[PDB]
Amino acid sequence: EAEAKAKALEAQYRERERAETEALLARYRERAEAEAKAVREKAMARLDEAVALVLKEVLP
Amino acid sequence: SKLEAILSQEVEAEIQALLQEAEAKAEAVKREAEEKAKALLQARERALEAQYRAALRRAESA
Repeated sequence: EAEAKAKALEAQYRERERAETEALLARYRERAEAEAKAVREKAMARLDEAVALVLKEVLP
Repeated sequence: SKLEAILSQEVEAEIQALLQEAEAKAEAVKREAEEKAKALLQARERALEAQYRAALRRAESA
């Protein structure tokens, strides 16, 4: 029964581990998509300026 | 008669000594188990938790 009880632990140990680690991914990924967007968004506004600047070096 | 009475007198206390030895021999079997079962299961609790958390941690590292 010291083996048995521990067997009963194991289930949960794999399950809870699975469920959470798998869940952690959801949280990260779906936040990754978002955070990726937010550096795009910072640029969007002040973006034009970049083109303008870059264009200016190349032009003469 | 009394002669064989001494033969009696010898046996009865021995019956009790078989028992006293015996009593200790059941109890010890019982107690060998008590510590052993408790002590492995602790280790297997331990082990299972760590073998979980460090994965989730490493997952956090992802």
